[PDB]
Amino acid sequence: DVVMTQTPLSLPVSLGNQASISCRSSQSLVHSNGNTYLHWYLQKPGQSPKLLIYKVSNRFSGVPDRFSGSGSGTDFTLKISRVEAEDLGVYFCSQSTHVPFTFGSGTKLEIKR
Amino acid sequence: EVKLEESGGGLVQPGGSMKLSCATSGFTFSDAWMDWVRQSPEKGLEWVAEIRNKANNHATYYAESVKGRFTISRDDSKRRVYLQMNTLRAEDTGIYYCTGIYYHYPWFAYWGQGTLVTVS
Repeated sequence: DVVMTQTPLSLPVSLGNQASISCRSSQSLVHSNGNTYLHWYLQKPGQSPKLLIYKVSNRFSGVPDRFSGSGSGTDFTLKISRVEAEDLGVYFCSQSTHVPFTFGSGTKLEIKR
Repeated sequence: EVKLEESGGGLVQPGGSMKLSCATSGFTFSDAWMDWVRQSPEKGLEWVAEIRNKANNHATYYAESVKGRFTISRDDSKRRVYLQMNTLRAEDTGIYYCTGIYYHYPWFAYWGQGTLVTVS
């Protein structure tokens, strides 16, 4: 299966800071249709993962422009500008180019003072 | 609105059995490929099972770790999908989500709330 890894596991920042998450795949995520099916989810405590960014860079319904996704091939990045309390949670990247679909281990975005 | 809701989770004894259900609405269920994904405390988020639509023989697919113990099934008239778990192991502890392939996104874009399965 395609292995997805995220750096870091825990990402302490200050409110108002930029945070950036790295997501790497063990295999190219470029599908035969030429598109790249790398997605990001955000999960809050006790809730389900919610789709945040899809196909590298597309914002899902209601997702602010402070979130930007980039990257290609096997190497991807989620950038969260001007971190707010509503952004805190665990971010997962995930690939659906290859079957079975697989998930990164997650990155906890948290505030440290 | 796409809606999914899991039920049936709970505390169960190793070797025991448990059936999860998923009630859905808001998309064309007849076309949908439906799935169970779990968030296990050992592996994290991992796909468990898939069942294809009627036009693909309702064919079933499983993760190697549950193959032979779990059965995924669907009721198209009810628009529900199920996961019968047998011979449950400590490994199987986790939050179980139903999701699948429907609406405008051919991946797991919409999940239920999840149901907690605890193997004691």
